[PDB]
Amino acid sequence: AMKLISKNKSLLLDRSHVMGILNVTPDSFSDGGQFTHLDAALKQAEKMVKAGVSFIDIGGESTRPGAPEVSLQEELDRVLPIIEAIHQRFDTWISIDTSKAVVMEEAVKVGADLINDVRALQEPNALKVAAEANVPVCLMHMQGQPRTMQTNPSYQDLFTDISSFLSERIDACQSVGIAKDKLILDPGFGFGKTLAHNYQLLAELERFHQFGLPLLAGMSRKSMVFKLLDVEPKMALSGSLACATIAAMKGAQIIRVHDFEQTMDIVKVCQATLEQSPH
Amino acid sequence: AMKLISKNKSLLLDRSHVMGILNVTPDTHLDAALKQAEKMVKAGVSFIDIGGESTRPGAPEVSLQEELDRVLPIIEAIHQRFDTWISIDTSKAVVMEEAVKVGADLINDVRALQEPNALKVAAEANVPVCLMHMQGQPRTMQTNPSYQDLFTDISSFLSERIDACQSVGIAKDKLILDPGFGFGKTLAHNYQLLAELERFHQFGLPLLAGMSRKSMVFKLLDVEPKMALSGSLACATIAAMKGAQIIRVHDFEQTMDIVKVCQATLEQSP
Repeated sequence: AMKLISKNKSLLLDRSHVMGILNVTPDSFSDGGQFTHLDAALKQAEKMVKAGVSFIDIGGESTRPGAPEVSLQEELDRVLPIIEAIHQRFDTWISIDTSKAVVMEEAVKVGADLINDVRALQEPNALKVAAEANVPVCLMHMQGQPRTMQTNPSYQDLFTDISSFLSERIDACQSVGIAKDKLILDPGFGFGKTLAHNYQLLAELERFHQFGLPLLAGMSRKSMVFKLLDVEPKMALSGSLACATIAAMKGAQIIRVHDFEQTMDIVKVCQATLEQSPH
Repeated sequence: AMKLISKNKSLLLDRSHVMGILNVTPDTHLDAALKQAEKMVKAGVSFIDIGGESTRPGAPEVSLQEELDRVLPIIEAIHQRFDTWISIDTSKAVVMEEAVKVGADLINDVRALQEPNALKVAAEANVPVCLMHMQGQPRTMQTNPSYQDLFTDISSFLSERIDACQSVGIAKDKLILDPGFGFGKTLAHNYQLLAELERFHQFGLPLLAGMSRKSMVFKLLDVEPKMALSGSLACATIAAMKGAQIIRVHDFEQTMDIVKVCQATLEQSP
Protein backbone atom coordinates (compact mmCIF):
# COMPACT_ATOMS: atom_id res chain seq x y z
CA ALA A 1 0.00 0.00 0.00
CA MET A 2 1.12 3.55 -0.80
CA LYS A 3 2.52 5.97 1.83
CA LEU A 4 1.60 9.63 1.53
CA ILE A 5 4.33 11.97 2.83
CA SER A 6 4.08 15.66 3.71
CA LYS A 7 7.39 16.87 5.13
CA ASN A 8 7.56 15.31 8.61
CA LYS A 9 4.11 13.64 8.44
CA SER A 10 3.28 10.24 6.91
CA LEU A 11 0.02 8.37 6.29
CA LEU A 12 -0.24 4.77 5.18
CA LEU A 13 -3.04 4.52 2.61
CA ASP A 14 -3.89 0.88 3.29
CA ARG A 15 -7.59 1.69 3.79
CA SER A 16 -10.02 4.51 3.15
CA HIS A 17 -9.22 7.71 5.10
CA VAL A 18 -11.86 10.37 5.73
CA MET A 19 -11.33 14.05 4.86
CA GLY A 20 -13.79 16.29 6.71
CA ILE A 21 -14.97 19.49 5.03
CA LEU A 22 -14.54 22.48 7.38
CA ASN A 23 -15.95 25.49 5.58
CA VAL A 24 -14.93 28.62 7.36
CA THR A 25 -17.59 30.96 6.02
CA PRO A 26 -18.55 33.06 9.07
CA ASP A 27 -22.10 33.32 10.24
CA SER A 28 -23.97 36.56 9.68
CA PHE A 29 -22.85 37.97 13.07
CA SER A 30 -19.14 37.27 12.66
CA ASP A 31 -16.07 38.17 10.67
CA GLY A 32 -13.17 35.93 9.77
CA GLY A 33 -10.64 35.75 12.55
CA GLN A 34 -12.98 36.94 15.30
CA PHE A 35 -13.32 34.97 18.52
CA THR A 36 -16.65 33.29 17.75
CA HIS A 37 -15.54 32.39 14.22
CA LEU A 38 -12.37 30.64 15.41
CA ASP A 39 -14.16 29.01 18.36
CA ALA A 40 -16.81 27.47 16.13
CA ALA A 41 -14.15 26.19 13.70
CA LEU A 42 -11.97 24.76 16.46
CA LYS A 43 -14.88 22.93 18.06
CA GLN A 44 -15.65 21.32 14.68
CA ALA A 45 -11.98 20.44 14.17
CA GLU A 46 -11.85 18.84 17.62
CA LYS A 47 -14.93 16.70 16.78
CA MET A 48 -13.23 15.59 13.56
CA VAL A 49 -10.03 14.65 15.40
CA LYS A 50 -11.95 12.68 18.03
CA ALA A 51 -13.92 10.83 15.33
CA GLY A 52 -10.69 9.67 13.60
CA VAL A 53 -10.79 11.92 10.54
CA SER A 54 -7.42 11.88 8.75
CA PHE A 55 -7.62 15.24 6.94
CA ILE A 56 -9.33 18.52 7.83
CA ASP A 57 -10.15 20.35 4.53
CA ILE A 58 -10.25 24.09 5.12
CA GLY A 59 -12.00 26.08 2.46
CA GLY A 60 -12.65 29.85 2.38
CA GLU A 61 -15.18 29.87 -0.49
CA SER A 62 -18.38 31.62 0.57
CA THR A 63 -21.31 29.29 1.37
CA ARG A 64 -23.51 32.41 2.03
CA PRO A 65 -25.24 33.18 -1.32
CA GLY A 66 -26.71 36.36 0.26
CA ALA A 67 -23.28 37.85 1.00
CA PRO A 68 -22.40 39.95 -2.09
CA GLU A 69 -18.64 39.28 -2.26
CA VAL A 70 -15.54 38.13 -0.35
CA SER A 71 -12.25 40.01 -0.72
CA LEU A 72 -8.96 38.13 -0.93
CA GLN A 73 -7.92 39.58 2.41
CA GLU A 74 -11.23 38.45 3.90
CA GLU A 75 -10.63 34.95 2.59
CA LEU A 76 -7.14 34.94 4.12
CA ASP A 77 -8.56 36.40 7.34
CA ARG A 78 -10.98 33.44 7.41
CA VAL A 79 -8.58 30.56 6.66
CA LEU A 80 -5.19 31.57 8.14
CA PRO A 81 -6.11 31.90 11.84
CA ILE A 82 -7.98 28.58 11.76
CA ILE A 83 -5.13 26.75 10.08
CA GLU A 84 -2.65 28.23 12.56
CA ALA A 85 -4.75 27.20 15.57
CA ILE A 86 -5.37 23.63 14.36
CA HIS A 87 -1.74 23.15 13.37
CA GLN A 88 -0.55 24.17 16.80
CA ARG A 89 -2.99 21.88 18.64
CA PHE A 90 -3.35 18.70 16.53
CA ASP A 91 -1.17 16.34 14.46
CA THR A 92 -4.03 15.80 12.02
CA TRP A 93 -3.34 16.66 8.40
CA ILE A 94 -4.71 20.03 7.23
CA SER A 95 -5.74 20.47 3.61
CA ILE A 96 -6.18 23.92 2.06
CA ASP A 97 -8.99 23.90 -0.49
CA THR A 98 -7.99 26.60 -2.98
CA SER A 99 -6.77 27.25 -6.50
CA LYS A 100 -5.17 30.62 -5.69
CA ALA A 101 -1.38 30.61 -5.55
CA VAL A 102 -1.38 33.33 -2.85
CA VAL A 103 -3.71 31.34 -0.60
CA MET A 104 -1.69 28.15 -1.14
CA GLU A 105 1.56 29.90 -0.24
CA GLU A 106 0.23 31.60 2.89
CA ALA A 107 -1.69 28.55 4.09
CA VAL A 108 1.30 26.19 3.89
CA LYS A 109 3.39 28.76 5.76
CA VAL A 110 1.06 28.57 8.80
CA GLY A 111 0.74 24.78 8.68
CA ALA A 112 -1.33 23.33 5.83
CA ASP A 113 -0.05 19.84 4.87
CA LEU A 114 -1.80 19.28 1.55
CA ILE A 115 -3.20 21.40 -1.27
CA ASN A 116 -6.63 20.37 -2.68
CA ASP A 117 -6.99 22.14 -6.05
CA VAL A 118 -10.03 21.74 -8.25
CA ARG A 119 -8.06 23.58 -10.94
CA ALA A 120 -5.09 21.11 -10.74
CA LEU A 121 -2.39 23.78 -10.35
CA GLN A 122 -3.31 25.49 -13.64
CA GLU A 123 -3.89 28.99 -12.21
CA PRO A 124 -1.06 31.51 -12.62
CA ASN A 125 1.89 30.71 -10.33
CA ALA A 126 0.09 27.75 -8.66
CA LEU A 127 2.51 25.15 -9.96
CA LYS A 128 5.53 27.19 -8.80
CA VAL A 129 4.05 27.83 -5.35
CA ALA A 130 3.05 24.15 -4.87
CA ALA A 131 6.59 23.11 -5.80
CA GLU A 132 8.08 25.53 -3.27
CA ALA A 133 5.56 24.40 -0.68
CA ASN A 134 6.84 20.79 -0.88
CA VAL A 135 3.47 19.27 0.11
CA PRO A 136 1.25 16.76 -1.66
CA VAL A 137 -1.40 18.05 -4.04
CA CYS A 138 -4.78 16.69 -5.02
CA LEU A 139 -5.39 17.44 -8.71
CA MET A 140 -8.98 17.38 -9.85
CA HIS A 141 -9.90 16.50 -13.46
CA MET A 142 -12.66 18.83 -14.72
CA GLN A 143 -13.82 17.25 -17.94
CA GLY A 144 -15.23 19.49 -20.61
CA GLN A 145 -17.78 18.03 -22.98
CA PRO A 146 -18.99 14.48 -22.38
CA ARG A 147 -17.42 11.88 -24.66
CA THR A 148 -19.50 8.83 -25.42
CA MET A 149 -18.36 5.27 -25.98
CA GLN A 150 -18.16 4.43 -29.66
CA THR A 151 -19.33 0.86 -28.97
CA ASN A 152 -22.32 1.89 -26.83
CA PRO A 153 -22.99 5.66 -26.67
CA SER A 154 -25.41 5.21 -23.78
CA TYR A 155 -22.19 5.19 -21.77
CA GLN A 156 -19.26 7.56 -21.36
CA ASP A 157 -15.65 7.14 -22.39
CA LEU A 158 -14.33 7.82 -18.90
CA PHE A 159 -10.62 7.52 -19.68
CA THR A 160 -9.54 9.36 -22.85
CA ASP A 161 -9.70 12.91 -21.50
CA ILE A 162 -8.35 12.18 -18.02
CA SER A 163 -5.46 10.20 -19.46
CA SER A 164 -4.32 13.16 -21.55
CA PHE A 165 -4.89 15.54 -18.63
CA LEU A 166 -2.89 13.42 -16.23
CA SER A 167 0.08 12.82 -18.44
CA GLU A 168 0.37 16.57 -19.06
CA ARG A 169 -0.01 17.46 -15.37
CA ILE A 170 2.47 14.82 -14.18
CA ASP A 171 4.96 16.13 -16.76
CA ALA A 172 4.37 19.73 -15.63
CA CYS A 173 4.80 18.73 -11.96
CA GLN A 174 8.01 16.88 -12.79
CA SER A 175 9.33 20.01 -14.54
CA VAL A 176 9.21 22.02 -11.27
CA GLY A 177 10.34 19.14 -9.08
CA ILE A 178 7.04 17.70 -7.83
CA ALA A 179 7.39 13.95 -7.95
CA LYS A 180 4.52 11.70 -8.91
CA ASP A 181 4.28 10.30 -5.37
CA LYS A 182 3.16 13.78 -4.17
CA LEU A 183 0.03 13.66 -6.35
CA ILE A 184 -3.56 12.60 -5.53
CA LEU A 185 -6.24 12.18 -8.22
CA ASP A 186 -9.79 13.47 -7.82
CA PRO A 187 -11.77 12.31 -10.91
CA GLY A 188 -14.21 15.09 -10.43
CA PHE A 189 -17.72 14.08 -9.54
CA GLY A 190 -20.18 16.82 -10.44
CA PHE A 191 -19.19 19.93 -12.40
CA GLY A 192 -22.03 19.71 -14.93
CA LYS A 193 -22.08 15.93 -15.49
CA THR A 194 -25.39 14.15 -15.96
CA LEU A 195 -26.65 11.75 -13.32
CA ALA A 196 -25.78 8.86 -15.66
CA HIS A 197 -22.21 10.10 -16.12
CA ASN A 198 -21.64 10.64 -12.39
CA TYR A 199 -22.95 7.16 -11.49
CA GLN A 200 -20.88 5.57 -14.28
CA LEU A 201 -17.81 7.24 -12.77
CA LEU A 202 -18.76 5.73 -9.43
CA ALA A 203 -19.55 2.33 -11.01
CA GLU A 204 -16.06 2.22 -12.57
CA LEU A 205 -14.13 4.05 -9.85
CA GLU A 206 -11.78 1.13 -9.16
CA ARG A 207 -10.44 1.36 -12.73
CA PHE A 208 -8.95 4.75 -11.87
CA HIS A 209 -6.33 3.02 -9.70
CA GLN A 210 -4.62 2.22 -13.02
CA PHE A 211 -3.06 5.68 -13.08
CA GLY A 212 -0.96 4.79 -10.01
CA LEU A 213 -2.10 7.66 -7.82
CA PRO A 214 -4.23 7.57 -4.66
CA LEU A 215 -7.83 8.49 -5.35
CA LEU A 216 -9.91 11.18 -3.63
CA ALA A 217 -13.67 10.73 -4.03
CA GLY A 218 -15.83 13.76 -3.22
CA MET A 219 -19.55 13.06 -3.67
CA SER A 220 -20.95 14.40 -0.41
CA ARG A 221 -24.25 16.30 -0.78
CA LYS A 222 -23.67 16.80 -4.50
CA SER A 223 -26.44 16.99 -7.04
CA MET A 224 -25.76 13.40 -8.09
CA VAL A 225 -27.24 12.50 -4.68
CA PHE A 226 -29.93 15.08 -4.07
CA LYS A 227 -31.28 15.18 -7.66
CA LEU A 228 -31.45 11.38 -7.85
CA LEU A 229 -33.44 11.36 -4.63
CA ASP A 230 -35.36 14.60 -5.45
CA VAL A 231 -34.49 16.21 -2.09
CA GLU A 232 -32.70 19.34 -0.84
CA PRO A 233 -28.93 19.02 -0.37
CA LYS A 234 -29.65 19.12 3.38
CA MET A 235 -31.69 15.90 3.21
CA ALA A 236 -28.88 14.14 1.35
CA LEU A 237 -27.05 12.34 4.21
CA SER A 238 -28.15 8.75 3.55
CA GLY A 239 -27.53 8.96 -0.16
CA SER A 240 -24.11 10.49 0.51
CA LEU A 241 -23.26 7.58 2.83
CA ALA A 242 -24.19 5.06 0.16
CA CYS A 243 -21.87 6.80 -2.37
CA ALA A 244 -19.08 6.84 0.26
CA THR A 245 -19.61 3.08 0.92
CA ILE A 246 -19.41 2.20 -2.78
CA ALA A 247 -16.25 4.36 -3.17
CA ALA A 248 -14.66 2.72 -0.10
CA MET A 249 -15.46 -0.79 -1.43
CA LYS A 250 -13.71 0.23 -4.65
CA GLY A 251 -10.62 1.22 -2.66
CA ALA A 252 -10.76 5.04 -2.79
CA GLN A 253 -8.04 6.03 -0.36
CA ILE A 254 -9.51 9.42 0.59
CA ILE A 255 -13.27 10.14 0.90
CA ARG A 256 -14.11 13.85 1.29
CA VAL A 257 -17.37 14.41 3.22
CA HIS A 258 -19.47 16.85 5.21
CA ASP A 259 -20.90 14.16 7.55
CA PHE A 260 -17.67 12.92 8.99
CA GLU A 261 -18.93 11.09 12.10
CA GLN A 262 -21.26 8.91 10.03
CA THR A 263 -18.67 8.38 7.32
CA MET A 264 -16.14 7.12 9.87
CA ASP A 265 -18.70 4.34 10.64
CA ILE A 266 -19.15 3.39 7.03
CA VAL A 267 -15.42 3.14 6.25
CA LYS A 268 -15.05 0.85 9.28
CA VAL A 269 -17.79 -1.45 7.89
CA CYS A 270 -16.12 -1.37 4.45
CA GLN A 271 -12.69 -2.14 5.93
CA ALA A 272 -14.09 -5.09 7.89
CA THR A 273 -15.69 -6.43 4.69
CA LEU A 274 -12.51 -5.95 2.65
CA GLU A 275 -10.50 -7.79 5.33
CA GLN A 276 -12.70 -10.87 4.82
CA SER A 277 -12.74 -10.67 0.99
CA PRO A 278 -10.99 -13.23 -1.22
CA HIS A 279 -8.58 -12.47 -4.06
CA ALA B 1 -34.67 -11.33 -12.65
CA MET B 2 -37.31 -13.44 -10.91
CA LYS B 3 -41.02 -12.83 -10.31
CA LEU B 4 -42.36 -13.55 -6.82
CA ILE B 5 -46.04 -14.63 -6.77
CA SER B 6 -48.35 -14.71 -3.73
CA LYS B 7 -51.82 -15.70 -4.91
CA ASN B 8 -53.24 -12.49 -6.38
CA LYS B 9 -50.03 -10.41 -5.81
CA SER B 10 -46.82 -10.23 -7.82
CA LEU B 11 -43.39 -8.58 -7.40
CA LEU B 12 -40.57 -8.44 -9.94
CA LEU B 13 -37.22 -8.94 -8.20
CA ASP B 14 -35.03 -7.07 -10.72
CA ARG B 15 -33.55 -4.71 -8.09
CA SER B 16 -33.18 -4.50 -4.32
CA HIS B 17 -36.53 -4.32 -2.51
CA VAL B 18 -36.78 -3.05 1.05
CA MET B 19 -38.57 -5.06 3.77
CA GLY B 20 -39.32 -2.89 6.81
CA ILE B 21 -39.33 -4.40 10.27
CA LEU B 22 -42.50 -3.33 12.04
CA ASN B 23 -42.06 -3.08 15.81
CA VAL B 24 -44.99 -4.75 17.63
CA THR B 25 -43.14 -5.96 20.75
CA PRO B 26 -42.40 -4.07 24.01
CA ASP B 27 -38.68 -4.66 23.22
CA THR B 28 -46.05 1.19 21.35
CA HIS B 29 -49.75 1.05 20.55
CA LEU B 30 -51.70 -0.22 17.57
CA ASP B 31 -52.22 3.18 15.92
CA ALA B 32 -48.48 3.88 16.15
CA ALA B 33 -47.81 0.60 14.36
CA LEU B 34 -50.34 1.45 11.63
CA LYS B 35 -48.82 4.93 11.21
CA GLN B 36 -45.39 3.32 10.86
CA ALA B 37 -46.80 0.93 8.23
CA GLU B 38 -48.31 3.88 6.34
CA LYS B 39 -44.90 5.67 6.38
CA MET B 40 -43.34 2.50 4.96
CA VAL B 41 -45.89 2.34 2.13
CA LYS B 42 -45.30 6.01 1.30
CA ALA B 43 -41.52 5.52 1.31
CA GLY B 44 -41.79 2.70 -1.26
CA VAL B 45 -41.10 -0.26 1.03
CA SER B 46 -42.11 -3.51 -0.69
CA PHE B 47 -42.67 -5.75 2.35
CA ILE B 48 -43.85 -5.06 5.89
CA ASP B 49 -42.41 -7.71 8.23
CA ILE B 50 -44.50 -8.32 11.38
CA GLY B 51 -43.20 -10.50 14.19
CA GLY B 52 -44.66 -11.07 17.67
CA GLU B 53 -41.60 -12.85 19.09
CA SER B 54 -38.13 -11.46 18.35
CA THR B 55 -35.60 -13.76 16.71
CA ARG B 56 -32.64 -11.86 18.20
CA PRO B 57 -30.47 -14.17 20.32
CA GLY B 58 -31.38 -13.82 23.97
CA ALA B 59 -34.80 -12.37 23.16
CA PRO B 60 -37.72 -13.28 25.44
CA GLU B 61 -39.73 -16.43 24.75
CA VAL B 62 -43.32 -15.42 23.95
CA SER B 63 -46.42 -17.56 24.54
CA LEU B 64 -48.51 -18.62 21.53
CA GLN B 65 -51.57 -16.58 22.53
CA GLU B 66 -49.40 -13.50 23.09
CA GLU B 67 -47.75 -13.94 19.70
CA LEU B 68 -51.21 -14.08 18.09
CA ASP B 69 -52.50 -11.07 19.98
CA ARG B 70 -49.48 -9.06 18.90
CA VAL B 71 -49.68 -9.81 15.15
CA LEU B 72 -53.25 -10.49 14.09
CA PRO B 73 -54.74 -6.99 14.71
CA ILE B 74 -51.94 -5.12 12.90
CA ILE B 75 -51.95 -7.53 9.95
CA GLU B 76 -55.70 -7.06 9.56
CA ALA B 77 -55.45 -3.26 9.78
CA ILE B 78 -52.69 -3.07 7.14
CA HIS B 79 -54.37 -5.57 4.82
CA GLN B 80 -57.57 -3.52 4.92
CA ARG B 81 -55.80 -0.29 3.94
CA PHE B 82 -52.81 -1.17 1.69
CA ASP B 83 -51.89 -3.60 -1.09
CA THR B 84 -48.26 -3.79 0.16
CA TRP B 85 -46.94 -7.29 0.89
CA ILE B 86 -47.13 -8.36 4.55
CA SER B 87 -44.64 -10.88 5.84
CA ILE B 88 -45.28 -12.86 9.03
CA ASP B 89 -42.05 -13.43 10.99
CA THR B 90 -42.77 -16.70 12.79
CA SER B 91 -41.66 -20.31 13.20
CA LYS B 92 -44.99 -21.50 14.62
CA ALA B 93 -47.41 -23.32 12.33
CA VAL B 94 -50.47 -21.96 14.17
CA VAL B 95 -49.28 -18.38 13.80
CA MET B 96 -48.45 -18.96 10.12
CA GLU B 97 -51.95 -20.30 9.51
CA GLU B 98 -53.81 -17.53 11.36
CA ALA B 99 -51.64 -14.73 9.93
CA VAL B 100 -52.18 -15.76 6.32
CA LYS B 101 -55.91 -16.05 6.99
CA VAL B 102 -56.08 -12.31 7.90
CA GLY B 103 -53.77 -11.06 5.13
CA ALA B 104 -50.14 -12.17 5.39
CA ASP B 105 -48.56 -12.69 1.93
CA LEU B 106 -45.18 -14.27 2.77
CA ILE B 107 -43.81 -16.39 5.63
CA ASN B 108 -40.37 -15.42 7.03
CA ASP B 109 -39.14 -18.43 9.04
CA VAL B 110 -35.77 -18.48 10.83
CA ARG B 111 -36.34 -22.22 11.31
CA ALA B 112 -36.99 -22.88 7.60
CA LEU B 113 -40.32 -24.76 8.11
CA GLN B 114 -38.74 -27.41 10.33
CA GLU B 115 -41.10 -26.97 13.31
CA PRO B 116 -44.02 -29.37 13.73
CA ASN B 117 -46.74 -28.87 11.08
CA ALA B 118 -44.96 -25.82 9.60
CA LEU B 119 -44.29 -27.40 6.21
CA LYS B 120 -47.90 -28.55 5.75
CA VAL B 121 -49.32 -25.19 6.88
CA ALA B 122 -46.99 -23.29 4.51
CA ALA B 123 -48.10 -25.54 1.66
CA GLU B 124 -51.78 -25.04 2.33
CA ALA B 125 -51.19 -21.27 2.67
CA ASN B 126 -49.73 -21.27 -0.85
CA VAL B 127 -47.55 -18.19 -0.18
CA PRO B 128 -43.80 -17.70 -0.62
CA VAL B 129 -41.50 -18.61 2.23
CA CYS B 130 -38.13 -17.20 3.23
CA LEU B 131 -35.99 -20.08 4.56
CA MET B 132 -33.07 -19.09 6.76
CA HIS B 133 -29.94 -21.16 7.10
CA MET B 134 -28.98 -21.19 10.81
CA GLN B 135 -25.50 -22.78 10.98
CA GLY B 136 -24.88 -24.22 14.43
CA GLN B 137 -21.09 -24.65 14.33
CA PRO B 138 -18.55 -22.76 12.17
CA ARG B 139 -16.66 -24.73 9.53
CA THR B 140 -13.26 -23.40 8.59
CA MET B 141 -11.72 -23.69 5.11
CA GLN B 142 -9.83 -26.98 4.86
CA THR B 143 -6.80 -25.13 3.44
CA ASN B 144 -6.99 -21.88 5.51
CA PRO B 145 -8.12 -22.05 9.15
CA SER B 146 -8.33 -18.24 9.31
CA TYR B 147 -11.45 -18.17 7.08
CA GLN B 148 -14.81 -19.95 6.78
CA ASP B 149 -16.14 -22.58 4.40
CA LEU B 150 -19.37 -20.67 3.61
CA PHE B 151 -20.92 -23.20 1.29
CA THR B 152 -20.72 -26.84 2.48
CA ASP B 153 -23.40 -26.61 5.16
CA ILE B 154 -25.86 -24.32 3.34
CA SER B 155 -25.63 -26.50 0.20
CA SER B 156 -26.62 -29.62 2.16
CA PHE B 157 -29.34 -27.72 4.04
CA LEU B 158 -30.89 -26.19 0.91
CA SER B 159 -31.01 -29.40 -1.09
CA GLU B 160 -32.84 -31.09 1.82
CA ARG B 161 -35.25 -28.22 2.32
CA ILE B 162 -35.99 -27.78 -1.40
CA ASP B 163 -36.80 -31.50 -1.61
CA ALA B 164 -39.00 -31.39 1.51
CA CYS B 165 -40.88 -28.35 0.14
CA GLN B 166 -41.37 -30.19 -3.16
CA SER B 167 -42.80 -33.18 -1.32
CA VAL B 168 -45.67 -31.10 0.14
CA GLY B 169 -46.26 -29.22 -3.07
CA ILE B 170 -44.18 -26.06 -2.56
CA ALA B 171 -42.31 -25.26 -5.74
CA LYS B 172 -38.85 -23.75 -5.74
CA ASP B 173 -40.17 -20.47 -7.17
CA LYS B 174 -41.90 -19.91 -3.82
CA LEU B 175 -38.62 -19.92 -1.89
CA ILE B 176 -36.34 -17.10 -0.71
CA LEU B 177 -32.92 -17.74 0.87
CA ASP B 178 -31.73 -15.86 3.95
CA PRO B 179 -28.08 -16.86 4.62
CA GLY B 180 -28.44 -15.99 8.30
CA PHE B 181 -26.33 -12.97 9.24
CA GLY B 182 -25.86 -12.99 13.01
CA PHE B 183 -27.06 -15.95 15.10
CA GLY B 184 -23.83 -16.28 17.06
CA LYS B 185 -21.33 -15.92 14.22
CA THR B 186 -18.08 -14.09 14.85
CA LEU B 187 -17.47 -10.63 13.40
CA ALA B 188 -15.07 -12.20 10.87
CA HIS B 189 -17.57 -14.85 9.82
CA ASN B 190 -20.37 -12.28 9.39
CA TYR B 191 -18.18 -9.95 7.31
CA GLN B 192 -16.88 -12.82 5.14
CA LEU B 193 -20.50 -13.76 4.45
CA LEU B 194 -21.14 -10.18 3.39
CA ALA B 195 -17.89 -10.04 1.40
CA GLU B 196 -18.95 -13.16 -0.52
CA LEU B 197 -22.71 -12.59 -0.58
CA GLU B 198 -22.93 -12.51 -4.39
CA ARG B 199 -21.76 -16.14 -4.44
CA PHE B 200 -25.06 -17.15 -2.86
CA HIS B 201 -26.98 -16.37 -6.09
CA GLN B 202 -25.65 -19.75 -7.30
CA PHE B 203 -28.51 -21.54 -5.53
CA GLY B 204 -31.06 -19.94 -7.87
CA LEU B 205 -33.22 -18.36 -5.16
CA PRO B 206 -33.78 -14.67 -4.39
CA LEU B 207 -31.68 -13.60 -1.44
CA LEU B 208 -32.84 -11.82 1.70
CA ALA B 209 -30.11 -9.97 3.64
CA GLY B 210 -30.89 -8.86 7.19
CA MET B 211 -28.06 -7.14 9.00
CA SER B 212 -29.89 -4.09 10.41
CA ARG B 213 -28.74 -3.01 13.90
CA LYS B 214 -27.26 -6.45 14.54
CA SER B 215 -24.14 -7.05 16.64
CA MET B 216 -21.97 -7.31 13.52
CA VAL B 217 -22.57 -3.57 13.21
CA PHE B 218 -22.66 -2.23 16.75
CA LYS B 219 -19.95 -4.44 18.18
CA LEU B 220 -17.67 -3.63 15.21
CA LEU B 221 -18.18 0.10 15.83
CA ASP B 222 -18.19 -0.30 19.65
CA VAL B 223 -21.46 1.64 19.99
CA GLU B 224 -24.91 1.02 21.43
CA PRO B 225 -27.39 -0.62 19.02
CA LYS B 226 -29.32 2.67 19.03
CA MET B 227 -26.26 4.28 17.41
CA ALA B 228 -25.98 1.66 14.61
CA LEU B 229 -27.85 3.47 11.81
CA SER B 230 -24.87 4.50 9.62
CA GLY B 231 -23.17 1.14 9.90
CA SER B 232 -26.43 -0.62 9.00
CA LEU B 233 -26.75 1.58 5.93
CA ALA B 234 -23.23 0.62 4.86
CA CYS B 235 -24.12 -3.07 5.23
CA ALA B 236 -27.30 -2.54 3.19
CA THR B 237 -25.36 -0.75 0.48
CA ILE B 238 -22.79 -3.53 0.21
CA ALA B 239 -25.57 -6.15 0.06
CA ALA B 240 -27.49 -4.16 -2.58
CA MET B 241 -24.32 -3.82 -4.73
CA LYS B 242 -24.05 -7.62 -4.55
CA GLY B 243 -27.56 -7.95 -5.86
CA ALA B 244 -29.48 -9.00 -2.74
CA GLN B 245 -33.11 -8.82 -3.85
CA ILE B 246 -34.63 -8.23 -0.41
CA ILE B 247 -32.95 -6.12 2.26
CA ARG B 248 -34.61 -6.33 5.71
CA VAL B 249 -34.20 -3.20 7.85
CA HIS B 250 -35.40 -1.08 10.74
CA ASP B 251 -34.46 2.29 9.16
CA PHE B 252 -36.59 2.00 6.08
CA GLU B 253 -36.68 5.63 4.92
CA GLN B 254 -32.89 5.84 4.86
CA THR B 255 -32.56 2.43 3.26
CA MET B 256 -34.83 3.47 0.38
CA ASP B 257 -32.31 6.19 -0.37
CA ILE B 258 -29.39 3.79 -0.34
CA VAL B 259 -31.08 1.29 -2.65
CA LYS B 260 -31.84 4.11 -5.13
CA VAL B 261 -28.15 5.07 -5.15
CA CYS B 262 -27.17 1.40 -5.57
CA GLN B 263 -29.64 0.92 -8.42
CA ALA B 264 -28.32 3.99 -10.20
CA THR B 265 -24.74 2.71 -9.86
CA LEU B 266 -25.65 -0.79 -11.07
CA GLU B 267 -27.50 0.68 -14.07
CA GLN B 268 -24.31 2.50 -15.13
CA SER B 269 -22.00 -0.46 -14.80
CA PRO B 270 -21.17 -0.91 -18.56
